[PDB]
Amino acid sequence: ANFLAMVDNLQGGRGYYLEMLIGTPPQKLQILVDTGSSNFAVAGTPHSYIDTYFDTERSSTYRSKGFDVTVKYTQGSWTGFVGEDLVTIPKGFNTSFLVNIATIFESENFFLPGIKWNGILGLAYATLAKPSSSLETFFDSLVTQANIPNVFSMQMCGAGGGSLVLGGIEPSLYKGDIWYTPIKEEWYYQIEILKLEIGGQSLNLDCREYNADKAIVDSGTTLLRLPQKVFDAVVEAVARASLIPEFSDGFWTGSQLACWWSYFPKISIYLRDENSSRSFRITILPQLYIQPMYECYRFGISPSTNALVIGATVMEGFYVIFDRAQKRVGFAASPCAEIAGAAVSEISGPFSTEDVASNCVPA
Amino acid sequence: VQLQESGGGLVQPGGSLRLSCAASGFTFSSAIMTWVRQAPGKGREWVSTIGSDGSITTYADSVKGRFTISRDNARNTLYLQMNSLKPEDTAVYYCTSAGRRGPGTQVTVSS
Ligand SMILES: C[C@]1(c2cc(NC(=O)c3cnc(OCF)cn3)ccc2F)N=C(N)SCC12CCS(=O)(=O)CC2
Ligand SMILES: [Cl-]
Repeated sequence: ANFLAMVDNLQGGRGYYLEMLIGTPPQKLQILVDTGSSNFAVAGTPHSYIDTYFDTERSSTYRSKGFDVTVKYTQGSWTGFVGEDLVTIPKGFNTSFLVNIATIFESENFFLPGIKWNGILGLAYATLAKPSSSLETFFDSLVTQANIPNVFSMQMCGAGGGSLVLGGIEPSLYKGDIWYTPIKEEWYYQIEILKLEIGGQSLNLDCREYNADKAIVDSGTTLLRLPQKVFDAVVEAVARASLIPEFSDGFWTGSQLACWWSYFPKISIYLRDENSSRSFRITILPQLYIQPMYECYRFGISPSTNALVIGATVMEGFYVIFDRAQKRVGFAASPCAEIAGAAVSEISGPFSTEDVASNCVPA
Repeated sequence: VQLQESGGGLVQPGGSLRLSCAASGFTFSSAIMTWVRQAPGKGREWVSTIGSDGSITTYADSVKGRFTISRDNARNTLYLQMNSLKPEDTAVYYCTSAGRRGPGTQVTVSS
């Protein structure tokens, strides 16, 4: 593997996608990088709202497993055949790897109009793979077949393309220190949030509220999704801290835009260090969570029915190291996360964890 | 996903072994199977991968022409036929599938 060749290998607020060549001869697809799922799933049939798809009949090396997979959720669905084929990633590798592949033949609201990508690369753990955890994940195939370490890292530069470095850490994608937080459970990239701070003022909440259901790092979620109680506290704190006349109720919930930066507060998320007595904060400036769409803006944070999702809103500010080998998630500030000659994110530490509980994940 | 390797041993240069790996606790007939090797003080090295039906096989350039991967889905067994062995082939050979691995079998080649 060549880590320098993986710099700028993603194309981008509708997702970051990697060019992947599938089958014999190779068919070029554009595949969404998703750290919150574990299946390699692509478009199989000729569907509306997409340019191209993976035709299994054109691949001589394709082999069907003889079974289907179905994923159920509230706002849609997708069904596909499970098979096996050779895959290469041009920007990073120069040899093919045998992987599992789901080919989507029917789906509800999956492929949206005006989206460039036509599949998803699930980079989370075997636990989440469908129909079961025995279906070898793409990254597990890659680690084993490509002789790379069990580590990848991701940088998103949309707010400033991006980079998915498969096998390690590229030193040119960051400056300063990498801070590591432990992976509490290996399914999603679940990490422990200790505190949320708005304009230097902590939310007066139990730290279990941040990890109610789970707190995860997900490149396949657009916004910073917060549980309803945490979301209402953040909105109240941002509204109070903001100098201006109040934002509308519709702005907070995402129904309407705000049209027209020192007037808006910083938002910091404290994460436990590998030493449990210490923590570090990942901080986003207003430029990351008041997102351009008279210039009109949308609120980059949304309410969640279940989990606290550290989505693209936050990941845009940081080079994120998914160190599966050492059971930890690294964070460093992205040099590309810069607008109008000003850094739109910060990282700092250490901070004490003496006031907070030893385990903020409920059990 | 339970895996247990066997068939390794001490051989001469130009020798031969036939590794096996018994599988249980999962649908072996639907699983991609891969042999990996690891020697002390050396990097982890992929040997060969075989698809679930056995028709698609891939090999590392270091073993191409000399080693052959195969499987018996009816018997839940993966194989590696090893020919023309040399001292550089000395390692623990283990089978892996879906992020799990077996403890492996020692292959030693020496004069
Ligand atoms: C596979 C999926 C998914 C994600 C996306 N993402 C984007 O569309 C996007 C867009 N922009 C992003 O960032 C900004 F660039 C980031 N993700 C699409 C389809 C999916 F099926 N992945 C996620 N991490 S959560 C939604 C989910 C899994 C949970 S479930 O099955 O209930 C619904 C599907
Ligand atoms: Cl598999």
